[PDB]
Parts: sequence; C-alpha cells; structure tokens
Amino acid sequence: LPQSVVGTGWTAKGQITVLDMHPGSGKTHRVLPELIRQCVERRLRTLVLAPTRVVLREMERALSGKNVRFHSGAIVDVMCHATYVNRRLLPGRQNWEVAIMDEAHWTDPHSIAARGHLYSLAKENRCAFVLMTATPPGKSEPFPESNGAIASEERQIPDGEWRDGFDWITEYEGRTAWFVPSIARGGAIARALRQRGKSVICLNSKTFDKEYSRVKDEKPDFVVTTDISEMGANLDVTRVIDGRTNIKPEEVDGRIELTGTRRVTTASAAQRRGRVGRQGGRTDEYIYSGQCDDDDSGLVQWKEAQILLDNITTARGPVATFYGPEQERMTETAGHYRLPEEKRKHFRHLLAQCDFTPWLAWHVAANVASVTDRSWTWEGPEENAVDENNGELVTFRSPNGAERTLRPVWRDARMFREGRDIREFVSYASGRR
Repeated sequence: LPQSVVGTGWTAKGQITVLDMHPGSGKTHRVLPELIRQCVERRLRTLVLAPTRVVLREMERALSGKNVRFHSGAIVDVMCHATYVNRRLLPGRQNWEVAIMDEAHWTDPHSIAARGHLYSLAKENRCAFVLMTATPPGKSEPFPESNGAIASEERQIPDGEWRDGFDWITEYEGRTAWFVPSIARGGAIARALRQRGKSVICLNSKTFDKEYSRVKDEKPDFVVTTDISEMGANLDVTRVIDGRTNIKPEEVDGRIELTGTRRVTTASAAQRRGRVGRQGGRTDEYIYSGQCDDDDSGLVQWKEAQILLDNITTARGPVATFYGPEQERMTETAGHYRLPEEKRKHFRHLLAQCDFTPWLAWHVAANVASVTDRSWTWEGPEENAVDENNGELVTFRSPNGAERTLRPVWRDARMFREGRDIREFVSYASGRR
C-alpha cells in the first residue's frame, strides 16, 4: 500500500491526498477496500463517489455489507458523481468526515463540480479528500506507466471508409479498441470493419450501460468507443487505435455548437492508452496520429461546472471554488451563477426530470416567467431553427393542434444531437413532459 494512505494521517480533517496508480495495480481491488476498513473501525462517516453507474455496481457486488449504503443509518455512503451533485441541489443536506472520489480526472461538468465542492470543504477543515487517478489534473505525460510493455507507434488512421493502404488494421490476430471523436464517425468505422468481416461493438454515452457486458461475453474483434471508455472500462484488448480527436461543445454567440473536432488533452490520450498494458509477459500496441492539446478552456464544460457548483453550496455559507490545478478554468468569480431558491427548483426539475444540459437549464429557469411555459422553444430567431439530417425542419404540434417550428431562444446543439435527444426535447416542447 502507498505510504500516503498508511497510518491515519490521510483521514485528518483538511488533508488532501492524490493516489497515482497505473491501471492494474489494485485501486478497486486492494486499496479501496483497505481505505473503507480503516474508516469503519474509527466510525468516520465517509463518502465514496463513482464516475459511472457501471463502476458503482462493480464496487457494489464487492463492498455491499453491514455499514455500507449505495444510493440511486450506515457509516459509508457510496454514490455517483452526478448523484452527489443532484442531491445537494435540493436544500438534502448531509455531511461527511472523509471523501473518496474514484477516477477524479473526468472533465464532465458534474465531476468538476464534485471536485470543487469537496476541495472547498476540505479547505474549511470540515472533511478530508482523497483523489484516485492515473492522470491527476495538472500533470501532462502522454505515456504513463503500466504493468505490461506498450509499443507506441505513429501511423495514419482513417477517419472513415478506406479502400486500400491500411492492411495493418485487418491483418492482426487480436482484439483492438478504436477510439473515435463522436458517435457519427464511430458508425462509419463499424461499416468498414463489418464489411471486411470483423466483429464490432460500439460503446458511447448512450449504449454503455446496456452493452458493456457484451464485450466480455461476445469477445469482439473491435470495440469502437467514444471516450466513454476512458473512465474505468476494462475492454480486455491488446491494441489501441487512437486518432487523438474529440468533439466537444463550445459557446459561440449565445449558442452551444457541436461543429468540428479538437485535439484531446494529454490526460485523455494517456487514459485511452491505459486500456492496454495491464498484464506483464506480453507487449501491447498503441497506435496514434498527431499530438495533444492541453488547452481545453474554450469548452463549455467549465462554465456548466460552475453553474452547478454555485447552486450546490449551502445558504449563508462560504462560496466554493474549483479544484486547485483547475481554478484557471473558472469563467467568473465564485458564486456568480447563484440562482434564487424558487428559480433553483425549476433548474433542478429541468436537469433531473427533463434531461437538460446545465447550460440550457440555467438560461431557462432564470429568464422564463412560468414553469409551464413552452413558447421559448418556438419564439427564438430564425437562425436558431433546428433541422434533421434530411433537411426537413423539426415540426411539432402544441396541445391546441397548432404545428410549430423548433426555434429555441437558447440553442444547445447537444439537445438536438439525435432523435433520441430530439424526441425527448420535442416531447417537452409539445407539453407532453
């Protein structure tokens, strides 16, 4: 066990420790159960935050016991990063002595807000904070350690259908993990592989919970994933194909656009490369193309993190900041995005019940009059009109039978990414939910 968590010094109120362990070391196998044990013996009420629901259930079948309680009494409470944020949004007011966050390097807005609130409470000597990442925020090294040898070579990677020139992709007995910047490009890569006689399973933010099990049972030749596999995913592959690209939303002229690709950060590229090299006695491959880019300040994920964090803090209490090496990404002074309590209830309803983004939920709950108003979805500018991939305008009918055209006043392209996101937003705009 690492010396930072030997003894009892890591549980002292105000202590902040970072556990850099390359994958395959025993973070969830030997370290985390030992950290839980020391806190149960001392009656220290603890909080354990898991990144994904898949990570939560894997820790559930191993740590469920007498004094452990899994969410969405006991001493240890375990929940997701978003669960801690959403429950804290309801004035729902519990405290803890020690906090442990697994995979605390996620740039998801809820993960950034959870880091900020726990870091701020630890600065007030109200709790202790432990962070567990192979790529801690601030460190920039694209080739970290691993249990097995990893051969990194740069070669051109196709972003779509290829005729010839890439025979190294098919001529390889073994299982490969291919990272793509978006779902749309992942479907095109699956077309070229399946046409050439290869088994493919696609993993994205909307298919990860249902088909993560099929990777173990079906043993596919390729796994086309969209960065959802960076956060605690055991794909059991020996080769990683990574173009180091990523499609992330930005704010441009009061609108969230999803156009173009950006270079991934060093932590993301190292996290993709960490999918292999987890067992010695063999050599895995990591195929990349291009360099990295650690300047992701232009992404809207940093603004939405402060929107959540400013509405997370307790009333008549100290404001909260981001985590240490991350406060350079703060858009405004701490506490700027604070909303009134009545406006906050509408903000919480849009996130949990309507599946809005933190960006869109903030602008709606802070500028509309009634909570049952739907006019803002068809009263916006003509420029904000929404269309499908066939060119047809999105049309829905209000309860009075009037066919409307979707022109939101606050346009967020993430809400119109696919029919799965369109029909849920159309169902809201039409008044069905």
